[PDB]
Order: sequence, then C-alpha cells, then structure tokens
Amino acid sequence: YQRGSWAPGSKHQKHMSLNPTMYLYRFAGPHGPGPYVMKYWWTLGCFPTGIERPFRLPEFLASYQQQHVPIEVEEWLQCFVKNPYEELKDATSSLLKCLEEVPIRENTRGYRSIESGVSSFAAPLAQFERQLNVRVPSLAVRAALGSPALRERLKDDLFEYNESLSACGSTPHRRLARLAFDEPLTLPGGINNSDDPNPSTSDDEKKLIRLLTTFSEGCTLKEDYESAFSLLSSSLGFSHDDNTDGVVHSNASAAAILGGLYKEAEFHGRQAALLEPQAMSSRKSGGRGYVLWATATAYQEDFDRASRIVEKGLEVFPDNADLKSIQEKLAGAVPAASSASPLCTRMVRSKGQQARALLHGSGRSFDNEFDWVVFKNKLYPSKMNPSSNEMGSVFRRVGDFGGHISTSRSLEP
Amino acid sequence: DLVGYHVHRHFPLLDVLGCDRSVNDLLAQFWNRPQREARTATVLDFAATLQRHSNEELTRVLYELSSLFEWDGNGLQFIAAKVLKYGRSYTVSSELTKAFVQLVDAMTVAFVEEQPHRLAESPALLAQVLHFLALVKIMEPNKWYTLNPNAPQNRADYTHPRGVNRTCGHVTTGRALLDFLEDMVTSFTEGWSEDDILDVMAGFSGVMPDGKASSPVLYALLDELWMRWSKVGFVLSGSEQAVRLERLYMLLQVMDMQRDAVLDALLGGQLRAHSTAPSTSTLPTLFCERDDTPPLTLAQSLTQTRGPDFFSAVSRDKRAMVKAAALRLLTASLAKARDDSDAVLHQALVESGTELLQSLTSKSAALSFAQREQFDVITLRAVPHMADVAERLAEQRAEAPFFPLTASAGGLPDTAAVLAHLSSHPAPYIVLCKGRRVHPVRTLVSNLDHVAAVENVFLLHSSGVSKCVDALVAVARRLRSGKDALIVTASCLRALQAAAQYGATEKRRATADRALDIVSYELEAGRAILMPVTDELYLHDAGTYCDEDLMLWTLAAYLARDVPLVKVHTIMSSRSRARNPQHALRGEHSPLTSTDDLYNKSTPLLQALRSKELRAVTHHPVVQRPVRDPPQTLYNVNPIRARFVYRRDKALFDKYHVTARNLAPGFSQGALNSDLRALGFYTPDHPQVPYTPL
Amino acid sequence: PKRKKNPMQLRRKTYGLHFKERYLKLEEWYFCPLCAEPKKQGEWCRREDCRQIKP
Amino acid sequence: MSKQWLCREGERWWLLDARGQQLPHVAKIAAQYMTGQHRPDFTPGMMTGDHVVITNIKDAVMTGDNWIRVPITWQTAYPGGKYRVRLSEMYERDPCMVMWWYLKDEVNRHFVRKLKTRTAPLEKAWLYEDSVHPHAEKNPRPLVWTD
Amino acid sequence: CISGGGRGDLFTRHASAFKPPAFGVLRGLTHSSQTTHPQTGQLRARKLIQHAMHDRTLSGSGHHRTAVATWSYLLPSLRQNVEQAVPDTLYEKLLTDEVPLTPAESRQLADAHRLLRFELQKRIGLLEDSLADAALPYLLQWPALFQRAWLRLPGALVPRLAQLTRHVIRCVEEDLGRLEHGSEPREDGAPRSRRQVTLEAAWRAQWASLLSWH
Amino acid sequence: ESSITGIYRDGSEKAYSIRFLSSMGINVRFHRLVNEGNDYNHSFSASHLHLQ
RNA sequence: AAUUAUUAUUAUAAAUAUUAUUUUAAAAAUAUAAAAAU
Repeated sequence: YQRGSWAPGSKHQKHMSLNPTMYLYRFAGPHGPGPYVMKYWWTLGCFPTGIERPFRLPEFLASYQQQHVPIEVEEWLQCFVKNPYEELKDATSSLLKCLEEVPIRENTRGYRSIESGVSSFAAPLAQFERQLNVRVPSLAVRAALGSPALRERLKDDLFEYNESLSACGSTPHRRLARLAFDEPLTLPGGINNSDDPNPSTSDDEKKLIRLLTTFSEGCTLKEDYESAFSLLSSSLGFSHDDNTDGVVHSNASAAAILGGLYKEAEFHGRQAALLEPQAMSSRKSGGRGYVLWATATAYQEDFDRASRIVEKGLEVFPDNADLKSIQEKLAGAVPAASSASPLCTRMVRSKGQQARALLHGSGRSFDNEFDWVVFKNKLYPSKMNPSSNEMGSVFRRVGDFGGHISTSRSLEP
Repeated sequence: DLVGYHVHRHFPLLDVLGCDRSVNDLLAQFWNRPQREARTATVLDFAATLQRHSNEELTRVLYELSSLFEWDGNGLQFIAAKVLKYGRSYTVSSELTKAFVQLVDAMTVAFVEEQPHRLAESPALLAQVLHFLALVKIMEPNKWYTLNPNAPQNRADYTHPRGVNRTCGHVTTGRALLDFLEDMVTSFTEGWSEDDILDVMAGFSGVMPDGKASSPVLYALLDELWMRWSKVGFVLSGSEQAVRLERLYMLLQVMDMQRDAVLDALLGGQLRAHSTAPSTSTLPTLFCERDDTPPLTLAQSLTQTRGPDFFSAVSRDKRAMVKAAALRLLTASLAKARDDSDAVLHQALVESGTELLQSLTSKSAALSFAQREQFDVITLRAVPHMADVAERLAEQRAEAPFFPLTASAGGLPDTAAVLAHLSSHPAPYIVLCKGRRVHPVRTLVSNLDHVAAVENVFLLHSSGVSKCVDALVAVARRLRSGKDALIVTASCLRALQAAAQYGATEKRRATADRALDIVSYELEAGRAILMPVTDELYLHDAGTYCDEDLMLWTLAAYLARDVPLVKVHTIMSSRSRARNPQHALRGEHSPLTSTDDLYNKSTPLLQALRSKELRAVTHHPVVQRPVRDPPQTLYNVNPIRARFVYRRDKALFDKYHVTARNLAPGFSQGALNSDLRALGFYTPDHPQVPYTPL
Repeated sequence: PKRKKNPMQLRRKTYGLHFKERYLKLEEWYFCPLCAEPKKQGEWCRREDCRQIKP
Repeated sequence: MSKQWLCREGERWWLLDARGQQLPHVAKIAAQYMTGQHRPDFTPGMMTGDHVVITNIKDAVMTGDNWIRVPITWQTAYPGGKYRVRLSEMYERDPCMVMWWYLKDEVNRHFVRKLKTRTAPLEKAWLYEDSVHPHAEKNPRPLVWTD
Repeated sequence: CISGGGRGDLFTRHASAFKPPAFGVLRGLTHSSQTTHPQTGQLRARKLIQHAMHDRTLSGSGHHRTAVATWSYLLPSLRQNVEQAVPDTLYEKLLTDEVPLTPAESRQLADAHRLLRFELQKRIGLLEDSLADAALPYLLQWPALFQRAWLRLPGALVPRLAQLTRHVIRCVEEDLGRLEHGSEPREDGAPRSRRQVTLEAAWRAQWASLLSWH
Repeated sequence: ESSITGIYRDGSEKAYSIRFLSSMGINVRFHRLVNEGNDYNHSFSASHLHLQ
C-alpha cells in the first residue's frame, strides 16, 4: 500500500484504504492543464472531474470587455476612421523611404549571396496593402530589391505612382464614393476627402497595376507563382476599360501555366482572346492575346481545341512568331498526341501542382479519408461518414424504424 | 547487334564464350558507360582475353584503367554498402573490386606461369604493370575495404574459422606476380633505356607499403645504370641526362638511400671540395660509398640551375653546407627562369623551393630569400582564380615590406604580443584601385591584431572543400559577423590547385574550382585571411617539412599559445588522416618531450603533436553538411522489389494489360541503375535486348 | 527489476538494428505522375485513372 | 596501425637464434626487447618495441623431463572442457605454439591489465622453426646475450 | 554569450554578471585541483572555461548568423539609435531654435550624447572595413547622424573618427563627382534614369546642407 | 567587493578574497600578486621540476 | 460493487420488432477447446 506520495497527482501505486481517493477521471497535473483536460475546458465548460471551478474571466476580458461600445458611441466611430487616401499617400512615401535604403544584393561568385532582410519595410508595406486589400508577400518585394533587373524598375515604379497619387487622387476610392454620389442626390458621401462613376482606368489605377506586376515580377524571379496569381488576379478589380483589362488578363494567364493551374490558364487567356486585337498586330502584343488561350491547351493535352485557336490566331494577326511556332509545335506531337489521345492521361507536369499536393493533398496513415471525414466544416470520426455506408460505418446498423421493410436481406437490415 | 564473342571450338562439350572484341571497342565501352555494372563487364571481358592481346595492347589497357584509380589512397575502394547488422559497421566490396582482383589474377598467370617470355620483350609494359600494381594498392588490400583512414578495416586480412570473412579471406593477388617481377630485374635489361631503368626503380618503391623497394631489386638497376654510364665515363652532360639525375636523386630520397656521389655531382662538386684545404675539421661531404657508387661529376657544362625535383629532394639532407650550397642554385634557377620568362618553371621552382627553405635552421636567412624572390607573388599567379589577388598582394611596396617579423631564440615567432604592438600603426584599410577593390589584402602578420579581436577564427583544409563546398560556404557567410574569421594558407591554396585539375572525377575537380572561386573571391574582398608563403615560413619550425597537413596544425598550435582567447576550428573531412595529429603525424618518441609541450615558450610548435592536448584545444566542428535527403534509390536493386519482377499479377490490372509490367528487359531485376544489356554475358536460351541509353 | 538503469545503458538499446529498423528509417517515395502526391511503389490511389493504370 | 602509443619509428630488428637455448629463457630476453625494456627511454605508456626474430625454434631445450611433465592447460566454456596438453603434445601440433605460449607468460607479467598492452608486444616476435625467414631485408642483428 | 560581444555586440558581461558559487562548474576543470583554486584568469585555464560556457555566439555551429559588419547594417542601425534616444521633438527644438530646451530635455540630449560614444566605441572597428564596399546611399547618412545627437561632426575614437570622416567625405564627393558624368548604371531594367534625377539631386542638395552645419 | 585583484601584462588576472581578512593578511596577499607571473598552473612533481 | 467495469439491481407483468459497440496478414509454451481406441 501507499508506495508513492499522498497527493492525487502522485506517481506510484496507492490503496483505497490508506489513501481513499475520490474517483477523479482527469484533472490537471502539477505543471498545468495539458491539451487533454482543455478539450473539455472549451467543450464541457469545466474540467471533467467536476471538482475544479471554471474561472472563465480573463477570456471575458479578452473578447467581450474588448468588444464593448455603447450605443451612443457606435454610430459615431466610423466618422472617425482615418482617410485611407492619406495612409496611401503617407505609407507609399514611407514605403519608398525604406525601399531606397535596402542594400543591393551582394554579387560575390562561388556562392549565391543571401537576400537582404525584410524587417525594414514590412511595417509600412503592411499599411499600403491593408488599405488596398491586396496582400503582397514580402518575398516579392524582397527578391525584387535583390534582382539586378528589378531593383530599379520596381522602386522607380513606386516613385512614379507616388507621384501619380500625390498629383491625382485615389481613383479606386472615388469609384466607391461616386456610387454614394451619382444617381442624382444631394449626398456625395463626404466632400470625397481624396483630392486637394464613369471614368476609365485612371492614371494611378494604371500605375497601381504597373507596380503590382512589378511586384509580381519578383515573384516569378523566385518562382512562387500561386502567390503571384493572387497579385495579378487581384489587380483585376482595377481595370474598367477593355484595353488594360486584356493586358492584365494576359499577365494572370502568363502566371497560371507555371502556377500549375491549367484550367484557369484558359479563362485568363480566353479573356486575352476577346480584348487584345484593338492595336496594330505588328507589335508582339497583338499575337499574345491568343497564344496563351491556346498554349494553355497545349499544356492541357486537348490538342484538337488547341489546333483551332492557333488557327484562329493565324487569320486575324498576320505573323506572331510565337503563334507561328505553335502552329508547328503542334506538328511534333502528331501523331503521338492524336493517335495516343486518351481522355484521362494527364501526366502532371510542373512543380506548382507537385508542390500543392505535398500540402493540401491527402496523406497516408493520417489526413486520408479513413481518419476524420469533414462534413459541413465539422470534423467527423471516420465511422460517421455520411458519404458511405461501407463496412465500419454506423449506417450499416441503422435499422428500419418499425416502418416498411425496405430490405430483402436476412441478417443485414 | 548481339555479336562480339564466339562459342568455344567444340560446342556440345564446352559451351564457354570466347572473345572477339577489339581493344578499342572495349575501351569505348569502358568510357561511354562509366556506371559500375558496365565498368565490371569491361574489366572482366578484358581479363579473359589477356593472353591473346599484344604487348602493346597490354600497355594500353593497363595504362588505361589507371584513369579510374588515384595515387592518393585506397586503391580498389569500390564499396557497395556499409552493413549495420551488428553495432559497428563493415564494408562490402562491390563487383568492381572483385573484377580487378580477378584481372590481376589473370595477369599473374599469363606473366608468371604460362607465358614467362611476355614481359622481357616489351620493356615499357613491365614499367606499366609495376605502376598499375602500385595504384591498386595490392601490398595493402585492407584499404580496398577501409573507408575512414582512422577506422582501418581488416576485412581482407583477418578471418576466423567460425565462418567470418571466409570468401574475402587472406588476399594474395599479385604477391606471386609482384615477386616474379623482381626475379626479372635481378637476373636481359640490355633492351632497357635509362628512362625505363628509372621508372622500374620507381615501380618497386611505390608499390611497397612505405617505399623501400627491396634493395636487391633497386641495386640491380643501379648496378645497371653505371654500365649505361661507364660507356660515357661519368662525364654525362646531355641536358636531359642531367635530368635523370634529379629524378634518380628524388628516388633514393623516397627510398632514403643516402648516396653523396649523386649529390657530389648534381650539386656541381661543391662537396668533395670544401673538403680540400682543411686546417682542422670533419670531412662530411665524402660519406664515401666508393665501392658501391662510381665517382661522378657532370662537366664544365651547365653544372648549375637545376630543376624542381632537385630542390624538393635536397630538403631531406640535414647537412648545413649543402643548403647554402643549394641556396645559390635556387637563386641561379630563379635567375635563369625569370630571364627565360617561363611560367611553369617559375612556379614549379617556388613550390619545390619552400620545401628547401623550410629546412634551414636560420629562419632569418630563410625569410630574407623569401622576399627577394617574390615568393608570395609567383606562387599565387598559378592557382586558378588567384591571379586577381596575386596582383593586389603584390602591391609595389606592401608585397612584403619587411614586416617586423621579430623572431626570438629558438626561432619561434615570439613576435606575438610584441608584433601586436605593430609599431602602433593600425595596418591601414582601403588604399587605392578606384574600382573599390580598395580594401587591402589581409596578410596574417599585418592582421594579427584582427585575429585577437576575432571571436572564433577558422582554419581551412583542402578536404573540407572536397566532396562538397556546402561547409565552407556557411563559413563564408559567418565572415560578416565581424566576430569570426577564416584563415587559408598559401599551402592550402596550392594543395587545392592540385585537386583542382588532377582530380579522379570531374564531380570533384568542379568543386575545387567552386571551392577556390569563393576563397579567392573572399580574400580579395578583405574578409578571409591569407597566410602567405612569407608567413608559413614565419610560423613553421625550422628544419621540419610542414606541408598543408601541418600548416593547418602548426598554425592552430601557434595561435593556441600566442593568442589563447579565441577559438580555433578546422574545416576538414572526418576522413582526413589529419583529424588526429597525435595518432598520425606524431614525431619520434623522445624522453624530453612532455605533455606541457604546447604552452612552453621554448619548444617548437610541432612538439605539441605528441599530445592529445593540441587536439583538445583545437575544435573540429562539422559546420554544416548538405541536407540528409535520401538519393533516388527507386532505380537501384531492392531486396523487397526483387520479389516482384516475376510475381504473377493478372488480377491486379483490368483494362491496360502489358506483357510483363515489372520486368525491365535487359536490366537486373528491373533496376534501371543496374544496367547489363549489350555487356558480354552468356545465355544461349534466353533473349536479350541491345544497348540503348536512358 | 534488480536495479535502475544508468543513461549509458538506456542508450544501449538504440545500438542494434531492431531499434533503427523501427524508428529511424525513411521511405523511398515519389510523386505520382498523375495523383501528384508522394507515393510508395505498390500502393495506389482511388482515382479511376490512378487505379486503372498503376502509377 | 599508427595509433599514437605505437612508435614504429626507431625500430631495431633483433635476431635470437633459439638453438640450444632454454625455452623458458629465450621467452624472457625476447620480452625485454618486444616490450622495449632494454631502452633507456622506456615509459610504460609508449609501446616502443623492437622486432625480434627467434629463428630455430625446433632446437629449443627443456631441462629434464619438462617436455613430458609440463602442461599447457586451458579451460574452455563447455562443461567438461578442461584441456591438458603437455609440451610434447603441443609440439606435435606446432612448435611455435609453445614459444608463443612462453612469451605470453612474460609479456602478461607486466601488461596483463590492458588489452592494448597485452597483445601488441606479442606481434613483435617472429617465431621461425628453422633458418629460413623472409626478413633478410630487415637485417636482423644477432643480439648478444649470455643466460 | 560569455564576454558578451566579442567584436560586434554592445552587450557584455562585466561586474554585473556575477560569479555563481553553487553549481557544477561546467568546463575548463582540466584537473580536479580546480575546485579549491580554479585559478581562472590564467589565459589557458580560461580559454578552456570561456569557450564551453554560454555559447560563443554562433547561432548553432552551422545555423545562420547575422551580418552586422556591413555598412548596410551598422549605419541604418545607428539611424534608429538617435531616432529613439533623441526623438524629433528634441531635433526640431535644437535644429530650428537656439533657445534652451529645458534641463530635462538637456539631459536627454546628453543622455544620448554618451550613447553615441558607446555604439561607436563598440562598432567602430566594423565601420572601417565595410567602408570599402559601402554605398553612397549609406555613406550619406554618416554626417546625418551626429546632427540628431547634436555633435559637430569634425586606439582612442577621436583619432579614428577624424580619419574616417575625412575618408568618407572624399568618397562622397568622388561619387557626387562620379554622378555628374555618371556612366550607364543600368542600360537594362532601368535604362531611363527616372527617380535617379530627384533622388540624386536631393543628395547633392542634402550633402552640402550639413557642410555649413558641420 | 571583498577581493584584491591584479592585472598582469599579458591580460591575465587573479583575485584574492579578503573578506574578514585583517590588514596584515591583505599586504601578504598584496605581495603575492606582484610575485607570481600567472602563466602556468603546474604541479610541483618530479616530472615538472624543469619547465624546459 | 471507487467506474461508462464479471451485472436482466425484478415486487410485479409478460411473448413471433434483425430495434443497434468489440480491432489485428505468421511461429512457440500455455489457456479454452477438440475426428479415431485398452
């Protein structure tokens, strides 16, 4: 009897005569509530022994007492938010005030030098985008400062857009204010608080996108495409005229092939296929509106749809060297494309999907469909899978509910 | 096509497959297919046809396979795996080690028993069998199984009757042949020219485990090199015959045979003189072996301006006059070379020269000659990416502007902490060269102040930058902490330049470029510290030959005494025999040498190699290996997959049935790395596909 | 037990192969050229393609 | 084997013609030379040894019937494994096994404690039952000694 | 990290890092005699002890360590020192008006006076090295620092601050004299010198602004 | 702090606790920092009678 | 019965509800349990 100590959280054996316990299922150890007695503290409410008492206070001072604003303060606060045209004309000036001071990436041979740190401008940049709602990965603006071709184009595309924001006003703002201003009404939604809707992509709204691709140009130079795809396709809310719309629709599809998404590479290219031809087809931009909407199919393995778009690009646009080579690039896979044409053989090509299945993909011995099926955002243990009545699943033994015999079986209702 | 051999003459009785490939078409296969499974079916396919091939082809294929070997270390070290059945590990020699042990087993039958006439005819063949039999270290088969020199295996040496090491038991490959080759040198050589009498004398030294050559073997050629001389009368002056002495004197230095007469002539006859006109002193120059060696002088001819072989050779002779006698012949050789305006003779004479100065007792006279001859300049011109720095390190004044270099009694650079005074001048920073290469090169003696402010100084060794550069590269980064450092030597540079071009495999020579790109372009940026020849002479102990294996250590034994605050690390491979300078590299035992040898101010810095303390104060951190990611073993043989090559699998597929999914035809067990097709096998009743790349 | 085990003796368990062949082993794998996830050779997906042909 | 505490650098190659000399005594002098005790620089840590070549073993001597009444006894692990073997019974098997056993009695005497010192001095003696021995090139100098 | 900052860091362990007498003294105890007379302070019985103590800062013998030696770090570091120990409210009343701030703010002006004399004395040896590869964008704030510390810009530090400040001054005018005839820095990626006009003009502007000050 | 401390011309040092130590026992400890050289902690054995 | 544990807690009433918890791809001893005869 009584080999260890006398506390209930002791280590060795005990006896119920000498040291009579109260049967405490699971209590907290001497070093704090582990993650097992907290599975109750957030579901049961209190520790499962019942003896401990649920001091839920400092959470109440975390959520509620923080989120309390009386009625006579609620309606007035929004009248006190900042003028994000300012933290757009102030941060962009500060963001530059650091982007100028970031070291030129070293160039010593024998070993790749390490890119400059990013804590310098992470704080102002956090302000720029947070008002724009287009979140940029610091790597884009950390490899850009590193690349010898982009360290200057990027920084100066900021100095110039900063110019075309401290000269004009934040035009994607007024677009939201002119809603509250047009459709004749004496209410403009403030005096527009952005200077001193039927416009096209304004000056800034073009230079805004300008540095976004120049942001997304550092992404490709580091080859992180599916974050670049969130940079380009986010600027897609900034073009309202179909000239630049097709340009930025060419950028997104010029970043979806690498990113691995070969379906959306068509759509982003098919819009480049309906907005491109307005200019003289002699420049290398004329042909580009169609190639992506047909290269994305030479990448999607359906060569017969691709065999027609490169045909439709021949008629309109006279000679696009890229579109010309795809005409013959489709003659090397013949017949190995058309003879060997199965409807399902899709040999996954790039890394953007090789990487996106290392994450977000099913695993083995965990995260598979045999561990915890999720159903309506709620995790269900593998048994309770409403998408199968296979063995193990509790649906095998539901019954018939005293209602109609709906089964012909004998031992298996 | 499946052609190339023909079945034995009498078919239904013997089915053995002959051979009919041309030696070229074996070498082409040997080369275009360097994989082990093709490089085995070439050695074996050749050793079967070793009795037909001509004395010239025997010269070629032997001389050819050496391209796969390397004088440095383990000969047949083509291991398969290090099995870990028990606690410690043991090593398993691959099919390619058993292929040369098989090849050498077919040379010791053709040349010893069934054709003893084959090797006397062509003299250049024996002079190639010998050198081959040295590269394959057949006097020491244990290293064909040994991976870490510190961990010597006895796999090929020691067997136990319980049944361990039976099949790879006591190995005697050429010990039959290697000892018939000497029965051919004693008692013939009439058809041997002096270029081969030397090489044969160089074979029996190299092949021996330590270079001793069983002197009756050697002495049978020296007895024959005098008869080649007596017909000229020991007045030889062919300038190429004056080279075969500088080689005959480098040998008989590795062997250690001490014959003054060859030095009594190669030097010029200065000894046997300075032995005339004595008032009262010794007669050291003679050391007469007159009945054994012939009186020899060269002539009134050149008698001066020797070659590199001679200077690295006279290093071993401990005689005081011979060095001052050979210190002008280095000036003249550095005069004639400079005036001739040749690069190769200008570097060769220096890297073979420092070995001479590193032996004189007067370190001052050794340091004087090192700056009057721009040693820190001409040496570094050679090293691949060093030409940039050699320029800057040769700035017009501060190449070596007579630094304080205050040596005390005993020769030890007791300038430490009294050269830390520097004469108070701060060893200036940025100088000139507007392109902002303006940061001055960091010679040690000029920058000994920095190493004091350093937190942990690093030493580089030519191994740590071999097999990968991912360990130096990290230290290249930490250089810009200000607290750290990095010290490379002009020896470690040179000893990297060798393995930069003279490397067994391109995967290794490519490194020593990328391993010298950084250090030559981290020195020009004023981050690392180059210990130049002028300072390797400063730190080394006078009289001891301190190569890069000891410059890594005498530096860590200098600064672990003359600046004890800072750490010291050693970028090297755990396989270097210099990871333990106590076990290897220790000096002759002596009663006076203590364990306090390291810190005592009166002892030479290499006296501390007789202690485990020097290894204790010098750390040896593996800074950072490449990642531990496994290589693609999906293409190698797998004892688990092997059971699936022929496993019936009908009920596995439904629509897309193939003929035999698992079986890669032509390969061994579906292993796309173990390729065998079009290599010579025999299976008269099973198909085989011809060779294609992958 | 007859005594307690010093640490050099609890590590003795980790020398032999029965410990390394149970914990410290890494499996060869590869991306299914279709299923896009890592895989061992032999065990296949559920997709009708990853199941008809056997990558 | 390089392994500091070895010292193969100042070696001298002796030669002890065992002809007519008593086997319990040739095992003594040869031990002072393998253990390197004849050296004025002898420190027990260093195994500074000098190779001995004890040729002509089969001509050894054993005073009296000590060829018939001296056992080389060794008790193995198997129960009932105790082995007794005379000298005239081990001399049937291998004459060098009786000299290598009488050396083991002398090297052990001062070096039983550590395995590295028990066995390493034993590998320095080359027991040859007759004249022939492959060490002509090691110049075995005939050590002078009077029992 | 024992000894604190070998070369780089400001922090150290002197007279406020005590001697703990109750613990198993870690290393350097070569001999067992080192319990009653450890005799540290002796340089060899100290490198044994000092090395194995609190990590001689190395991040982990292969982990990434910081690049503090370079002008691209020290000088934008010194920017934050005086931009904190002397907020602009002191800079305005000093730069604009000559009137006395107050005793308090005059202490905060001298509290940070001898705070520059610290980060200088610690990180001066580093400043001279990366002066070679230092860039003009960073060689241009070296005078713009000693203003917010309110010190007239023009071994011991004074000998070495002079020669360095003279050394940088030329390298600034060289570059500024290298700008008037500026070669093509990028004929590609930015062959049009935009933002380079104003930013390098304001440099030449703000360079001579401090000259009359200094 | 109760400790006398001497700084030798090679960077080395030494301390000598003088807590509760009388004046005569401080001078004695004073004279013992000037004496030694603080260079080697050698055990006076028969092997280390001669340092060189 | 310390329990969500060896358990139909049954004073009474009863008779065709499939009325809703039991992992594992090896070998021995043991443990339950098992065709043929003095």
